[PDB]
Amino acid sequence: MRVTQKLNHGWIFAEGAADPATPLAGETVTLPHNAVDLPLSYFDETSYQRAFTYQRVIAWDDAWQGRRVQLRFDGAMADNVVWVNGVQVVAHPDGYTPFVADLTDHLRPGDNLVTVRIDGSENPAIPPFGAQIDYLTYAGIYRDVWLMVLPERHLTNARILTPDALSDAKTVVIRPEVTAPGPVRARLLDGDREIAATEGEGELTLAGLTGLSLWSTDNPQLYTVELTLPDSGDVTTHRFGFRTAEWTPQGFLLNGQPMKLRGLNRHQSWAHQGYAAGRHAQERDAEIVRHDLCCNMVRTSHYPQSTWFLDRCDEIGLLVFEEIPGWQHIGDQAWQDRSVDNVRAMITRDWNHPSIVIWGVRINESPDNHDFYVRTNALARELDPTRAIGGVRCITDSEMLEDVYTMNDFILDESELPLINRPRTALRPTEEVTGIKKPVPYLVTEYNGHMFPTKAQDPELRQMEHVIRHLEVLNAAHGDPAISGCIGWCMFDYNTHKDFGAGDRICHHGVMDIWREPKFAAHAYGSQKPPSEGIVMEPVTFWARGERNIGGVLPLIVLTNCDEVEFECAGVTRRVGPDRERFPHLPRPPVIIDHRHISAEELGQWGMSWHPGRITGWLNGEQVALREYVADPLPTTLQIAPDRDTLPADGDIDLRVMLRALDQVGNRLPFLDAGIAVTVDGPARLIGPDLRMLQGGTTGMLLRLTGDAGTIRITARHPQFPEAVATVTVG
Amino acid sequence: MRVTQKLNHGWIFAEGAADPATPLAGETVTLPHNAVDLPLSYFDETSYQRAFTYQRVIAWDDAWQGRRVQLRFDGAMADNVVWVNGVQVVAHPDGYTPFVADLTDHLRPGDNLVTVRIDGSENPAIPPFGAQIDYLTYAGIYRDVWLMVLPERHLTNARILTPDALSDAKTVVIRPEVTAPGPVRARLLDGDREIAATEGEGELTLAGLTGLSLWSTDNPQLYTVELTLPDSGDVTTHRFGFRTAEWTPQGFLLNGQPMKLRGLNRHQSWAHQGYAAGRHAQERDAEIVRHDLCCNMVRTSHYPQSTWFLDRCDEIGLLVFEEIPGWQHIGDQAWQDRSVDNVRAMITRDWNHPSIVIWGVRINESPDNHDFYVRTNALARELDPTRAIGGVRCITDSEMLEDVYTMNDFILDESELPLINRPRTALRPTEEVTGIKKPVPYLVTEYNGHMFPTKAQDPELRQMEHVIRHLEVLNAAHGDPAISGCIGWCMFDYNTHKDFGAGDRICHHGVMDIWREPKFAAHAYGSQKPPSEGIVMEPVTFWARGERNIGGVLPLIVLTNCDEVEFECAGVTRRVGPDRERFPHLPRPPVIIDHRHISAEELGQWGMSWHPGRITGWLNGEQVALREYVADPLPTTLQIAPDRDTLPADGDIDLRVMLRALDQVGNRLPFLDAGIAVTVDGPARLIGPDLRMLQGGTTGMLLRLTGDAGTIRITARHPQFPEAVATVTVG
Repeated sequence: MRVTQKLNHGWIFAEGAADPATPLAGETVTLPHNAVDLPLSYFDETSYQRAFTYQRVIAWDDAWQGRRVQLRFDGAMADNVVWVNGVQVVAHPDGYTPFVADLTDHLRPGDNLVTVRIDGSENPAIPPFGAQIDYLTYAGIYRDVWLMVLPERHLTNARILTPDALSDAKTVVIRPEVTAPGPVRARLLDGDREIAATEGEGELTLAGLTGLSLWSTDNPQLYTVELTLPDSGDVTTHRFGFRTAEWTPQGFLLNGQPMKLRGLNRHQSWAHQGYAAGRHAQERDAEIVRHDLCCNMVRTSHYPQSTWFLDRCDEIGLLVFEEIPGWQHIGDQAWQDRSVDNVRAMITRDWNHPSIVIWGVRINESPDNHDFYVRTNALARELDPTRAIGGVRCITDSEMLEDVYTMNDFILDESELPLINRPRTALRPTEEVTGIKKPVPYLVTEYNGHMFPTKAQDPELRQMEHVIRHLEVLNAAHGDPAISGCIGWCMFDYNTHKDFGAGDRICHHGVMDIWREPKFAAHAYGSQKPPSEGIVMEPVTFWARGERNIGGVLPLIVLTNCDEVEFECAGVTRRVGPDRERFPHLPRPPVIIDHRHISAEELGQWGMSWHPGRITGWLNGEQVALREYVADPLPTTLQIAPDRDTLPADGDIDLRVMLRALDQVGNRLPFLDAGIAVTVDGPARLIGPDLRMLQGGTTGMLLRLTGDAGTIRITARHPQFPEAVATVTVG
Repeated sequence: MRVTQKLNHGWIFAEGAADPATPLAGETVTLPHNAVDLPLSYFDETSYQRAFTYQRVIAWDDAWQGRRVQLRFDGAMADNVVWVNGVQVVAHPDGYTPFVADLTDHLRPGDNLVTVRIDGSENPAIPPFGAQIDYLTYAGIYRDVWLMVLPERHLTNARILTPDALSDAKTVVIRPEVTAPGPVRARLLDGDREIAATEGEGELTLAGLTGLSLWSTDNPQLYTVELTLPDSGDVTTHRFGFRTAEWTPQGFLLNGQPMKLRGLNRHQSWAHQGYAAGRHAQERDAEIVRHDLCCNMVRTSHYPQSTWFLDRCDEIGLLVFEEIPGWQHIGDQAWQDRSVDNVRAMITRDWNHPSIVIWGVRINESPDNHDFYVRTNALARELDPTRAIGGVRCITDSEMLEDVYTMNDFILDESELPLINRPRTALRPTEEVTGIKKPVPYLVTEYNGHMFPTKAQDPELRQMEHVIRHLEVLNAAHGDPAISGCIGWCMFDYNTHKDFGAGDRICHHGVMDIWREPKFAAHAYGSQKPPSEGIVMEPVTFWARGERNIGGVLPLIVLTNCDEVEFECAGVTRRVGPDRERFPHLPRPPVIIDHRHISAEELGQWGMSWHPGRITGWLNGEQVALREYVADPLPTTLQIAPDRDTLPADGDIDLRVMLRALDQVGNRLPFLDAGIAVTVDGPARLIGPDLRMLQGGTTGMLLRLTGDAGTIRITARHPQFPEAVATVTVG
């Protein structure tokens, strides 16, 4: 019988490279941990590019007698090396992938020193390093660490295969990985109900399984396989689901039904704390892509991400594209060996996730490299023949060793350039890009991003064009039968190197800001929701007379899953439907109100007084949404909106809390350049500065819980607002 | 002998309409004073629209026996009624013109109580109120007050005329204005040196004056006429200059010489404090228009402004266009009666200023109104035959009662509107605008503004366009001989009503921010100076890789008076001349570095790293300007730049201090959203909040001197910057 327990609490952290065998002097920390907390903007991204040292005292326990004692590290950036009483026991250069330190043969009857040395240097021998990167990797032991006490003969892994999953009688085939020969018993479980069982050395089959359900994006049905070694007592469980995912030239199909893919790329970074955000924060990103942004797919730009994120995609029905750590650069032979190791470590950890339906085996936006990618493609196919292979490029006529030509197409809008005769084009035709006459599976894996940076507080007009651009691409993808779908660049604004973004160490490419608060472009994606799952209706306006050139709010884009939208202003009521002429292939084309529906004269257009407005959403002639705008917004409410009011007593939790400066009818004050002064008491600490800058009228913060019970109290203050307080009960 | 003391110290201010006879509880204030200080943005502009009360206690003095004792109010907003010991002595509704309380007959020994009641209400009977106004009027006794002790026979005004001013033997004609007939003596002075003298019962003439100099924009030579009543002892001085300013259909002639006019509109408001800013600040405004922006004309948008401002223009060679209070709205017969009185008050106050070369006698941008405008036209030409009459409109075919058709032409850029055929045009031709066959003097008095709002921190591509549009209109005005010149909307970002602006109570129309710190566009104006007056070279860029769509910084606009600019980055070195083809008519066309000079293909050599750059300005073969840009800007210097290092102990001074967030090569961090914690120590209070929010990487503040001597010590703090300290010695 094994015992696993999270061992994040009680580490000691210090700058530099300390003697592994002596007690370390430094601060007590709770993992996940980021070595150097950064400002939001305009910082020296090399500040973390240096060595750090962590240490854990682990008392010997007599209940471990004759058992293996291991530490699993779920991830650390980077160049990791681990010592146990001064003796080195593993070293693992990669920053995105797990590694195990077997302590067993080096433990002594009292306290034991486990020392971990890391370095965040951009070491050219460790992918993705070697040159430029349009993201930051930070540093720290930014993922969980687990103390595992195992019987000698124990499970290290298992693979669950679902041959012929679309059948009324299903089959589960399981291939355990064990440390020595002997029986393995399996139980198929539906939560707590035992479906079937089998015992055997070798491959274990359960067949003739009736009444089970398919995993899909709508019904995320999961089952568990419990594995037991009857001789050693060991037990492990692996969730999977039953599902099929085929990339055919006619399109992507899920469980045999066609599905047009609609996704965003998502980094694993946050402001200030880098990658060191725990289970709860990881799970929240998944939920936001899936629900708020109503995507059926996410891409792990540009590395293996957290098991918590992937588990959460399993539990809520979000398809995943996961790739090896990369950003354009291909190092030497040895570098490529490590990239090939990365492929193995990515797929062996993640092969049971029904959410994962495609592997990225090229370095993102690399040039071609025949002998390198022959290797990555071969290895992926051997380790997992059940999923398609992709690998992201931004060039035409690329050598297609993989199953899907996964392409970043940035043609929108090149026609701005000076000697470009070609008209504004949202997406290229597949034959042009691939160079292959024969139809091949094809997925656009990024678009927009750097082609159209749009900051949270940028002008209404610019944000309109940003909205339009996500809409155009999504529409061209839904309209081209040869395009399996499209994945926008990108979910949120992210910190980058001095070589990218706006000089501020930020790429303003998100449809959401860096706190994952929507900008207007977000509801382009969210508005594709079916109405049964929620009404979305967001006008693309701040409702100010002279924000825009000339004045007025026409043309007004309304992002919505309503069948028609009503406009009331200045005694004019006008009902308008979704703009199908313009976005004919969108599931939920937006409503655009303009000169065709209302004239200048009607609204006293540029006849001096600014009026309030009301915008109502209609579904089958029934009013389902209402958005008011006042002519005269004034600071009315400083809203503190934590993602939860209640939390357990758990020091892994990073609680997101948004601050929004709101007028008399609850709209944000977009151009209020201001610091919200924040204090936090209770069992949690504020991450980042004490003063929070509004951008586009909102900003956000994460509060890392300490793990004690108590009440968190959040005070936010600004001289134009009433003092605002919020509490979250913990434990 | 008169005595005149400035009486701004020791007033009592209170909210509400108190009993005038009784002693007032309230706070002690030193005028200029603003009744309700406002936040920067998003505030209730109705909050000053109510009654307030001011009280001064005045000791009777035995030295005042026989004489008149008067208070001169230079301006107060609004609906002013003054009481002495409870008896009303004067009512003056207008908020921009002086008024006199004669206290003589209602004094008593000991303390006398002078009470002023004001009301900030937009009273529809008092111009410019009645409807919408794209500016705020605030409230308070926002200009100087003067205690005057005067012989019963005393001067009240005087008109200096300079007939035949271009002659070598010049002529000064004086028309004193006195309480009763009698002798008046006149000395003409150059500073302290007497030129001539004369005496008479009527109009006084000083003729055959040789060796004197004309007032121009290049040589603002002023003279003084001292008047003495020899019987009563009264003395007054009046400052003037010799210049001719003729408005012909061929254009504007100053001193017989052509001058294309290049100007900006300028308001008298500051953030927080409204209009209540003293002499130093009024002067600083004129200085920035004339030197920093190299304008030759300023228009007083939209009301008579401070004598300190006009006086300063007389001293620095800045032409003035001044008009009566107004914004679009024309009220009823009684309202028009007041606007006629307003014409008189302005012209009889200002008729000796050589800086003022045209009067605006229409309500800014009103419809025509024959009866009203016949009256203002006639009264003005009757008070002042010497200057041309203008009257700002924004309609074509307006009834021209005035000498100059003063047009706000917002044709740029209407092609934006969906139902407009007509191609993008900078200015309309004059005959299309006047509807008059024959040629008439014509001046563009506004352009751009609300047609293209641009905030300080708006995207680089947006500031480029902002720059361009200011250039196209300047270029167009310079190029058309039927256009005497143009004045831009506007010098700085100004607070406004709910009806206007971006929702935030700001119209982002300035070529400078509300602190009069320049945006990129300011350099369109500033670069027009001859380089003998200072080198300008301002590239329109933040030099970030991914700020613009796609990336990079071409096309690069460099605003300069250099004859060549050199660009240098990563092995690309190019010297480029001014784009005379695009801007044939500008005195200093900018350099534009685009695809003609550097190619797209060439830029690929840069590779994927972002590279520092170096822009150099060249004049007759010599390097006369350098601007560097780093690739990795970092917080280096939190610069505190006061306007002056030393100052007299003068309680009227509002000192402007700028705050700039600077990188290693001294460039602003344009997208650093931060609050700068400010501490002002010593003989001066900080106006507005003590946490100053950067916008475009700069912000500003005004410090009101107490009037004690000593050292102003300014500390500016931010966690990313080293602490900064500036000192200003006050004595």
